[PDB]
Amino acid sequence: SSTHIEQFMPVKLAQALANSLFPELDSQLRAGRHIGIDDLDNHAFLMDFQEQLEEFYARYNVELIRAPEGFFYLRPRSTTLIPRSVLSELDMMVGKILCYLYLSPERLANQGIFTSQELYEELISLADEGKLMKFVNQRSSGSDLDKQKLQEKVRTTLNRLRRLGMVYFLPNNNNKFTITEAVFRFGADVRSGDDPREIQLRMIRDGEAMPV
Amino acid sequence: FMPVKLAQALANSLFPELDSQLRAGRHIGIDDLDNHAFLMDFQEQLEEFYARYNVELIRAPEGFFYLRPRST
Amino acid sequence: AIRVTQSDRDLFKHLITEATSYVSADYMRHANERRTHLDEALALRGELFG
Amino acid sequence: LAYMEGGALRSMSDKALGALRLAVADNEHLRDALRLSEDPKRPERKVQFFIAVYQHLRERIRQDIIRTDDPVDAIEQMEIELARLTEELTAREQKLAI
Amino acid sequence: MKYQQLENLECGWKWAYLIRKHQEGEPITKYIENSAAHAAVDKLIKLESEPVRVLEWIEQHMNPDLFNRMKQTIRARRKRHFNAEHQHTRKKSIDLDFPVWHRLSALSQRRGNTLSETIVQLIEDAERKEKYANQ
Amino acid sequence: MKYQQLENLECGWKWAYLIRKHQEGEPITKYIENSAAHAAVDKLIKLESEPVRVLEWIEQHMNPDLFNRMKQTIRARRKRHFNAEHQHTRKKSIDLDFPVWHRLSALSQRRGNTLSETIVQLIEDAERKEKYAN
DNA sequence: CCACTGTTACATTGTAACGGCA
DNA sequence: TGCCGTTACAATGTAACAGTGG
DNA sequence: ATATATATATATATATATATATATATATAT
DNA sequence: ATATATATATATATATATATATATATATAT
Repeated sequence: SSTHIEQFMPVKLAQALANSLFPELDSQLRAGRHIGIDDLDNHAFLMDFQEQLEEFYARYNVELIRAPEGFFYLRPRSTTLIPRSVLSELDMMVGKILCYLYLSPERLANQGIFTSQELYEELISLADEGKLMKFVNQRSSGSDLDKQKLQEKVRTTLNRLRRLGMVYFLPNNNNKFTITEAVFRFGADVRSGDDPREIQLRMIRDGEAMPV
Repeated sequence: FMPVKLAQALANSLFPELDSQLRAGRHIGIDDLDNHAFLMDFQEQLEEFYARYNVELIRAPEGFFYLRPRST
Repeated sequence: AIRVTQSDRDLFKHLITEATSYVSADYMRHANERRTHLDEALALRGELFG
Repeated sequence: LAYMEGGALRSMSDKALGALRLAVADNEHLRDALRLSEDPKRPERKVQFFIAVYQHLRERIRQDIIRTDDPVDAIEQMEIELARLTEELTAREQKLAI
Repeated sequence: MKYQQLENLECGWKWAYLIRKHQEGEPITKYIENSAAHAAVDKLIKLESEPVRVLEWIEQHMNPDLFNRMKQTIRARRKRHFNAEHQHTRKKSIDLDFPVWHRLSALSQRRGNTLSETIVQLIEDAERKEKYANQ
Repeated sequence: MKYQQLENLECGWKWAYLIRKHQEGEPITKYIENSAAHAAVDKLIKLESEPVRVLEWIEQHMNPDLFNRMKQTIRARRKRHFNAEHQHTRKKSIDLDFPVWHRLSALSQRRGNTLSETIVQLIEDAERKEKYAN
């Protein structure tokens, strides 16, 4: 009959969109924030009405995607109604390193709580110090001023990732943080045991990762 | 539940583009005939929908619509 | 977790037992009447031939 | 059941259907299959519905360790898990009291 | 009693009959007031998955008119359901033109036997002619 | 064309048939999405008392696979409606036990006649046999 | 007696398959 | 071919008659 | 013929939720 | 190195719903 919700929208989708949690979750998602198991309320909300939200967001030409690790996010399409952006290469370095720390048992004593200094030390341990520094400044040759510049850049990238939900600052401390499973996306190019050059094409075709 | 007319307005195929442009701060005037008519018709419900975001859907005296963010 | 797992176990048990009870009974019935009808039919066939 | 006669089989099938009606009201397509299974001209329908029931409980498995997709097999693993959770609950309530 | 009465089946039949009658627009309820009738119908709807309570809903709100039609329809449905098992007990529905049916019914009422019996006698006379032609 | 078709009658027939099918659960519309199907069904429901627009509704939202069934149902409805005026043109429906029906259909298929023609011929032969004996 | 059951003879609506005809 | 009459069913609902046992 | 119990209306003030304004930390960019 | 933008937290005032206690008129036991 008329004046009846099923005329325009499914009942469960309307119930989900009328829930008190919908607005904060939608604003965060459109901002690019990933959702992990830690946000128990938001994660459960996404799980319960997961299908309604993928079909709703499809209207924006963006896929609400749940990675096998269990974290939801948004991937815009080429015809996205919501703009799209790509992380910096330094952001990739810090995200890969963050995934390593999530999987690294040596730092188990930290119990998941990490400081930016430790992250930088691990980054320089695994990466090429000076050749990575080259991107921070084209004229760097190990100068300690440029060293501090790279430290500051790493801190800034860490803050941006915090904005993306890959990392949480502690309820009182902004100098310490706890990693989230979302960081696993930084390894999507290696989660499959195949040739790297074919997986990169598969991902870029899927829209997962553009090149630089 | 949800208001019925609010569901009708949200379901309308014009809603995604208009919503994106509003959340981007764009002002919808009389020139955008379809969007302006849609907002005119469904203002009573979009005001509540965007007040759920602690934002105000304002129709200026000139007529154009826009979103004013609150402190929250 | 305990509540959810207990509910799941009870539901599985009840569904499985009731479905088996519902189906196997009629299956055995149909089998028994099939045997009986075959037995009945043989005698008619034998008499008819002569 | 081979010994009994048709009347008892019919009666117990009716009782099983009565239990099912309560046990199936939540589901829509499974309930519809149960309803269709009632036609006497097509006994095979019954079996189909039975399959559906399995085809239902297969998807209700929670995580990988309980993926003994044979539903009758998952019961033992689930009972083991209930017993385990009982011990953890005892420990946890002791901890909360202290 | 020739046909076994099954409670959980006849109850479902009765519930389906009531719902069908209501959706056809008939006043299954005994209430003339709109509100009580609507409430009783709503309760009956809730009773979908509990056929056992349908007998009680009948005893509380069923229209007094419907006892005869109810007891007729469920009886016929039971007979048909039990006869449908085997072909030789089934029934076949056919349509006859008015002149043909008039003659056949007059003949049957003359012989004092059912239509199937009259057809049996007729086809048997024809087959007797065929048999004596064959020998 | 033997029976003249009347729009205000056949359109009411079509509306009643579609409402019956929808109430029975049949998918009336071609829209898989539930929202569009419900909207079209509501349009139909509020469309009562209208031939010229129920026809258009059928043309625009009707399920492709139901066209033939609806057409033949309306054919049968028209024929029955026109034949139900006179007694001699009406049709009488009866139920025959399966063996009797099997034998009668065997005869009808053998002789190429219809059930009515076969029974008429047989009754005439029975009367002729009576006269032969009498 | 009275009630409940089994059975027959319809009606009512829907559907698939033939066959005629533009 | 696609419409249009026509047949032969299927499924369900009812009235009427005949039986049966309490 | 009386006084107490009831129902009604009213102001009091208690609490919640909202919305505003200011201070703070601090992360960016020239 | 510092101007500037942004997010968060707290205090403060508004507006509304609601429970409490009292005042007034009527009903009914004494």
